[PDB]
Amino acid sequence: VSPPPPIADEPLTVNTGIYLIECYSLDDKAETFKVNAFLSLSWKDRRLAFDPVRSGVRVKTYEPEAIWIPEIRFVNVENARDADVVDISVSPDGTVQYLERFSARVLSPLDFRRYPFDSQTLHIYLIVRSVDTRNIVLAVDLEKVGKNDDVFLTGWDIESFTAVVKPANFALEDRLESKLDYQLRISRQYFSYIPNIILPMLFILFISWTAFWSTSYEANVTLVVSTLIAHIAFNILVETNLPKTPYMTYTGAIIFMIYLFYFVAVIEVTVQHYLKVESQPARAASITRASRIAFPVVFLLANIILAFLFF
Amino acid sequence: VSPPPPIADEPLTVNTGIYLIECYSLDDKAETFKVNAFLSLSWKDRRLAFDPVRSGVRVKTYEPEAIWIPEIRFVNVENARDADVVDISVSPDGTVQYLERFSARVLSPLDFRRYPFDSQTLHIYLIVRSVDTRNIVLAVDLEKVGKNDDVFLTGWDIESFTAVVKPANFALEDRLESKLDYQLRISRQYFSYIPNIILPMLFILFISWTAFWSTSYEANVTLVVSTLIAHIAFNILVETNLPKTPYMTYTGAIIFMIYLFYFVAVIEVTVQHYLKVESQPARAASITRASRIAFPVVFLLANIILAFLFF
Amino acid sequence: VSPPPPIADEPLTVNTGIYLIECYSLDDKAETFKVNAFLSLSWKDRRLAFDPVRSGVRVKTYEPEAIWIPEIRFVNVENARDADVVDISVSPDGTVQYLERFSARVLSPLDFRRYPFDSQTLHIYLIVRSVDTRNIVLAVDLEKVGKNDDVFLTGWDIESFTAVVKPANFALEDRLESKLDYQLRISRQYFSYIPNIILPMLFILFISWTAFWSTSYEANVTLVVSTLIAHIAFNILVETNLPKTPYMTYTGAIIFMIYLFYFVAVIEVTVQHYLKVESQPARAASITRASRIAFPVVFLLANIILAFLFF
Amino acid sequence: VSPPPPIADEPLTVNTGIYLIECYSLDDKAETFKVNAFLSLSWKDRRLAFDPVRSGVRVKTYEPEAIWIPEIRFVNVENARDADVVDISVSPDGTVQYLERFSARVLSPLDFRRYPFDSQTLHIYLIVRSVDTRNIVLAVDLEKVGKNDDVFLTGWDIESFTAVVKPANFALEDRLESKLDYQLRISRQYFSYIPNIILPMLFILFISWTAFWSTSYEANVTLVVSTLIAHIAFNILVETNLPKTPYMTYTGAIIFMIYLFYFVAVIEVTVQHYLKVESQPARAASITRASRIAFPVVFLLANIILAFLFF
Amino acid sequence: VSPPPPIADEPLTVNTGIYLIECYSLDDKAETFKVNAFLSLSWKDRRLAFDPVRSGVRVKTYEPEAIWIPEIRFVNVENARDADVVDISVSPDGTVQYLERFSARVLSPLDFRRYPFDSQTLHIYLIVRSVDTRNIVLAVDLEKVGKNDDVFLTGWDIESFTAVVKPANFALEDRLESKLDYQLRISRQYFSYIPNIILPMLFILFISWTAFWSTSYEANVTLVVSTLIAHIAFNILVETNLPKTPYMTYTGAIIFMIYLFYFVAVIEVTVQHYLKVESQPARAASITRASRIAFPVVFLLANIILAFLFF
Ligand SMILES: CCCCCCCCCCCC(=O)OC[C@H](COP(=O)(O)OCC[N+](C)(C)C)OC(=O)CCCCCCCCCCC
Ligand SMILES: CCCCCCCCCCCC(=O)OC[C@H](COP(=O)(O)OCC[N+](C)(C)C)OC(=O)CCCCCCCCCCC
Ligand SMILES: CCCCCCCCCCCC(=O)OC[C@H](COP(=O)(O)OCC[N+](C)(C)C)OC(=O)CCCCCCCCCCC
Ligand SMILES: CCCCCCCCCCCC(=O)OC[C@H](COP(=O)(O)OCC[N+](C)(C)C)OC(=O)CCCCCCCCCCC
Ligand SMILES: CCCCCCCCCCCC(=O)OC[C@H](COP(=O)(O)OCC[N+](C)(C)C)OC(=O)CCCCCCCCCCC
Ligand SMILES: [Cl-]
Ligand SMILES: [Cl-]
Ligand SMILES: [Cl-]
Ligand SMILES: [Cl-]
Ligand SMILES: [Cl-]
Ligand SMILES: [Cl-]
Ligand SMILES: [Cl-]
Ligand code: NA
Ligand code: NA
Ligand code: NA
Ligand code: NA
Ligand code: NA
Ligand code: NA
Repeated sequence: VSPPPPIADEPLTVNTGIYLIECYSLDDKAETFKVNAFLSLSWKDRRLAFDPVRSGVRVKTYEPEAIWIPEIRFVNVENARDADVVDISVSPDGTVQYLERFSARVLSPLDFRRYPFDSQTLHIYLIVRSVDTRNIVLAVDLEKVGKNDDVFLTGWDIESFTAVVKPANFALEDRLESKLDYQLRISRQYFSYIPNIILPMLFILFISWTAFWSTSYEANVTLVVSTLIAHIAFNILVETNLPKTPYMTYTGAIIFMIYLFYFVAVIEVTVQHYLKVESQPARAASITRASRIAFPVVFLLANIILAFLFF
Repeated sequence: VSPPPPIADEPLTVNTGIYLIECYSLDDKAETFKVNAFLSLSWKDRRLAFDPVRSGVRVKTYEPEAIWIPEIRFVNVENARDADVVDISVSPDGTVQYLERFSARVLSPLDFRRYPFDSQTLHIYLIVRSVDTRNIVLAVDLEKVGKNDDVFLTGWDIESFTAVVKPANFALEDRLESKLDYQLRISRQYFSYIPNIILPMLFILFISWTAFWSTSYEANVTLVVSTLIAHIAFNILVETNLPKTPYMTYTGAIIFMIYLFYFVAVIEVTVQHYLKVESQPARAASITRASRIAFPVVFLLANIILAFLFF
Repeated sequence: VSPPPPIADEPLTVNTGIYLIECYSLDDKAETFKVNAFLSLSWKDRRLAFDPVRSGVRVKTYEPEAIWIPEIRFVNVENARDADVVDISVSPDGTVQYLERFSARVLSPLDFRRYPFDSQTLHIYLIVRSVDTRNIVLAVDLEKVGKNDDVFLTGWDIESFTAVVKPANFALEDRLESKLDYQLRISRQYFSYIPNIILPMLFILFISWTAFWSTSYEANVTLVVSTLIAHIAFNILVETNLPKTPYMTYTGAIIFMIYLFYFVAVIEVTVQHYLKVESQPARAASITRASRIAFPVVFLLANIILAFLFF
Repeated sequence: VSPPPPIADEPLTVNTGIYLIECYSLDDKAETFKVNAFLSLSWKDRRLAFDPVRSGVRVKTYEPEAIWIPEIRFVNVENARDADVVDISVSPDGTVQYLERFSARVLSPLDFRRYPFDSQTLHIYLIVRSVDTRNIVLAVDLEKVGKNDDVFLTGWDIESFTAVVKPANFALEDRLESKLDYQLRISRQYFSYIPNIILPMLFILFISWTAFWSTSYEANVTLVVSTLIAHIAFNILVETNLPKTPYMTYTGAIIFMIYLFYFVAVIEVTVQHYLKVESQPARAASITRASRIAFPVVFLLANIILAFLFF
Repeated sequence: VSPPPPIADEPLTVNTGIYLIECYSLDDKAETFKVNAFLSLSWKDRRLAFDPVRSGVRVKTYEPEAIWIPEIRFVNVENARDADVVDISVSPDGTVQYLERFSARVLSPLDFRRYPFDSQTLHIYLIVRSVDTRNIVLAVDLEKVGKNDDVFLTGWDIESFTAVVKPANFALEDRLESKLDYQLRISRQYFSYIPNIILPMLFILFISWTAFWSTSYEANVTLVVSTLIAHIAFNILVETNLPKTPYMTYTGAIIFMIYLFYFVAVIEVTVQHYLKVESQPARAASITRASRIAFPVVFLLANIILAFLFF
């Protein structure tokens, strides 16, 4: 078949909607998420008009091969969607109602700056390319945009699923292209990061600071070096959950900063021992007593500064 | 073809059944399981009625393209099911008997609160969408619901496979949708968690408590810090088997609590050494002797409280 | 087409065979294995009989769509097999000879009780469902059962590939079902477990026992705790190669038992130090000297008991 | 169909273009990247020429099976591309305009010599094989070569996407083959390697050098051995992100060199202790004081030499 | 269609060739490699002979469904190859020239005895099964066997790609089967194993031997136990890259042997301490001084013996 012809010189308007049935597998490293959803399409084809009184039916059903259907695609998908047509309904004035159920793997960039206390705006870009015979333009039918109440994205809270109603119409390779932006707003469930990463990392750091109440060099070296190794393990664990970024993340900044605290603690432990061996313990004692206050204080202030810069 | 027309104005009833052939790959992190099963369908199509005496046959066989078949889907699947039609049988009054064998990857949420002593209710949601010409509604044929005796789900015990007989009828995108809930009740085989995670974690903790029978600071620091690192390793091992949850799991709560015991043990070991160096060993000895009882007692009471809150 | 009609009221016999071309990817955790094989089928269809003298040919060739073929399936496969038809030959009396080459992923439970010195019986279950017009029953053509000499399953020795010649005929959803059991007997190549897991695990344990020839508490704590951590690493390594079982495996039992030896060694090291500090070294020396014999002796006896219970 | 015949002796020119829609999953170990793109093709088929006045349309649309289409393939892809035809447009003189959207996994070798400060030239090779009746040759339509502004390759900066306009025409198996080279120039975002690998590795190394301000052998052995183990962990982490190369990478060279510094530091710590026990501390003190300067100086010079040899 | 009939009792010869376009993903653990290649086939079908003068064409082109094509398969593939037909050419005497491009995952056993200084012979087995009407036999057209100059197999050097010209003809299920052996000779790039595994493993071993220049038991235990743990880490790293073998590999033998050196070093360190505590240091000093020479000497001799047995 070929596209419906214009009454005059108007573009063909294709009304769209996406209804989310499942959202799963938000992969942070790949910056992808999987979706299973209804895609609804609506347009006018006057060649399909009929008389209700005469035909004795308010609606006709067609198979996809029998009529013209716009080639709708997703911009930001790995591979073309897996689609199954559910229904095609034609009303007497030639208004087509198309419904498919599809699944796809979507590429959408994530901003990790405030990880694990981050929020994201996932995008699903709908697109249509114009044909020689006619310009095709997309619109949003808001009554056919939504999500099922049970849609859960493990490790995330789903805030809203809306569409930017005005398309981005632009030229690509001498044809018009009409693009819509469907936006899925989500926020990370930071809860588990507290007992599993943040608090264990703070406990080992505070354990290293017990060295400031000890004159045993051998024990101090064991305290600071062992805890540092445990800190390295947490640093490695965290970076396996995340892609490499051309910026610092909030957690990355704290993790990095804690290395400086371990480094300065080793210097203090070394300086303390060196003075004692040199028969200057009163001086070592001044440095050690100051360290007992300076370490937790500088750690608290540095964290207030970091929280301020990031939030 | 198109749907069978009503004798009057009754909905079309599609009777369903699921017979489980295989259940495998319950993935805790993804909250998925794979299934291989029979789907049986039954409905009345009077246009297919025939005379047995005349035709000389009690049953007719058809191919799926020759007749009308309801578009049955699963709600909570990653991709549409892989289905192969096994048989279509039509009796003289036009009763169709449909049988397919399918495989699918099912999304079903898991409650990890009592992990690894948890039970789950897996769901398989069957669905059909109504057409303009007719409301289509699902029912359960209980004689065609079951599972093969050999179905094993590795790491789990299978309790029951039943269906909620009344469908959930509701409107979605201006059509009626009829949804059935097939429920697979399972309970986790907690056995291996005992020798592999729980007991080793208790042994290292009890080893750290030997420090309460030692005056050697250097040895004490080695005992408590080394065992803490081993505890971190078990914490990391456990969290790799589990998704991130917006709540505490029973194992997660014990693991987290044990960190506090390691932390207080380091404080005690530090306080003991500090007093001895200050020439107050009699006092250090009072704190150490009290710790020998306080640590195991507070550990037992805290575990009784946790078990009570979770079970 | 439809099934060949009975001369009287006999079931249709479908003769089967499986010839293994490749066996690969025995996955212990998933309890699966991949197979690539010939499936041979044979049955009588009298409607296809012809005269050899008249037709001037001993055999006719058909394409699968031209004739009736039984719907043969595998019970214990993840997804339906990937099949390609190789040949269909019809002899003058209407005997059909069918040959396909297929690949499949097979689910088959493994018994890990004697791991890594275990043997297994893998199963491939062939099945056919009877039709309304005729009962279909399976049989084994032993001349068409075997395996190629080069079939290798990495990490395993292949003993035999046989079929249980009598089918399991039973009712499932009001039709007869005919099931055959093809059995692939294999035994694990335990060799590499010796230099890679078993001996290293014994070496570190024996290294911990050097503490029974040392009065240095600090050194003893370092010896027993460090080796225990290495033992934890081997425990974790082993459990990553295995699924979770509702029973103890032989290796699992030894690994678990070794923890008790580490635990008692820490107690001995603690008791030794405590007595020396209390000015009772003669007594500490009695416990230490007894431990030098008791530890290796109790370890040898406990291993004889375990080997007896498992083998 | 078969290829359009020559007016007189000339090869058939197929004009090509690639417009990149998505670039993702640059896998360093596999030396692959995934691409989603438009492929545009243009050629003259005079057998498809038509009269606009007669046919009643100015352009004709066809399906791929209705006309002759050149067999265009990619050289360096794992499997044949997943392609969906978007449009086939024929103008009155028989000029065909072909447009498909495809996705593919591309093999392209990477040079890791300057990792993680490396740049790469990824290739997509387009190819066509000549037929008996006609030589087919490829060209670039520069107006149809480009990339969307949002194309992001996580962990990389995209510099340019251009084509080498002259094809490589050559004989393979007695036929002409026409090959085009599309080049995607990228540079690695080295940023995250600094806080995550490089600085932590320098901190632990500098911590080992505190041993040059200590006379405690026991503490020195703990300092140098513990930090060496942490260095091994970083070496292992880095090599998991990279393939095995028959040459040294810049990071690999620094990592390897640091082992020599740990080795010499152990020798120094051993020599120091040996002299002190032999009652030669004045001499040990000379070696230790020299080491305080020699270690950081030789480390700085060796790094200047390495940076010079690699950049 | 059906096979070309014999002039007189001679088998049909199918000439073959394989031209390698890409070799990738040699997976050591799975013993697989991926290939992308041309498969060329040639045979005589006299029923397709034509007169060039009469027909006015020197060559005819066909589609695969229009003529008889031999069912060529690969023996040692996971799944059937992904093939696309490029060209079918028929010359006037009825000589068919067939060309396809395919991709496949190939199973080929690897000999790890001399890992990582090993060479391998990968096999691609081509096969054809005879039909009732005709015996079919394979041959090699050497002019159509080759590889593109750019074919690279990451981590390997490609030496040669040749075919064993004489087929292996044998009976399987009462038909003749004709099998060709295409051989891809490769040698491992051992380079990176030196700086990444071999040298680090030697450095830690030599570090443990510093204990022979120390009288400090506590420091000695730290030196030998810490390095042993690092050795365990390298053993685990190496075994993750390799399948389990029923024989010792060269690297495996060195790794295993090094454990014995660590074990004897612990005995020496224990014996040294025991004698010193017993007031027999002169004797301890004799054992320690002998160990300084014995350890490196026995290590050198044992490595010469191992290299001799393996190479
Ligand atoms: C990149 C960061 C560099 C870190 C440098 C930190 C030095 C701080 C000086 C402390 C002042 C003090 O109080 O002690 C300084 C003492 C010297 O003491 P003295 O002069 O002999 O005693 C006083 C005698 N009267 C009576 C004459 C006054 O030296 C030390 O303790 C040595 C320990 C520092 C070693 C850290 C090494 C890290 C290696 C990294 C190389 C890249
Ligand atoms: C986050 C939780 C913080 C933990 C604090 C624990 C308090 C324990 C008080 C001990 C009571 C006691 O028995 O002794 C108090 C002693 C001081 O002894 P004295 O009073 O000087 O002697 C009396 C002399 N006459 C009788 C002759 C006059 O202090 C200590 O041993 C210091 C060791 C504890 C340090 C723990 C460091 C933790 C770092 C983490 C920072 C975020
Ligand atoms: C879950 C299992 C727990 C295992 C307990 C092992 C008991 C061994 C007793 C040895 C008998 C002996 O000979 O010495 C017992 C000695 C006391 O010696 P005394 O009696 O004071 O001296 C005699 C003086 N006269 C003769 C002059 C009168 O105390 C110890 O050495 C204590 C060290 C062991 C502590 C282990 C703590 C583990 C914490 C884990 C908590 C769950
Ligand atoms: C593969 C690299 C091997 C490295 C060899 C390093 C040589 C050290 C020379 C320093 C100069 C010095 O001053 O000390 C050298 C001293 C001997 O001194 P002395 O003769 O007793 O002193 C003078 C006394 N008079 C004046 C009375 C005569 O021995 C040591 O400290 C021993 C420690 C080094 C052991 C390292 C073991 C490495 C094992 C690895 C096996 C492959
Ligand atoms: C699996 C392999 C087992 C390894 C055993 C090797 C023993 C070497 C003997 C050295 C000869 C020597 O010179 O010293 C022998 C000394 C005893 O000396 P003495 O007679 O009391 O002294 C002389 C006194 N006069 C002169 C006054 C008479 O014993 C030791 O130091 C003991 C330390 C070795 C313990 C190793 C434990 C490993 C546990 C594994 C158990 C399965
Ligand atoms: Cl799409
Ligand atoms: Cl479905
Ligand atoms: Cl099947
Ligand atoms: Cl392609
Ligand atoms: Cl194949
Ligand atoms: Cl034979
Ligand atoms: Cl034959
Ligand atoms: Na259409
Ligand atoms: Na220590
Ligand atoms: Na139908
Ligand atoms: Na058929
Ligand atoms: Na075509
Ligand atoms: Na054919």
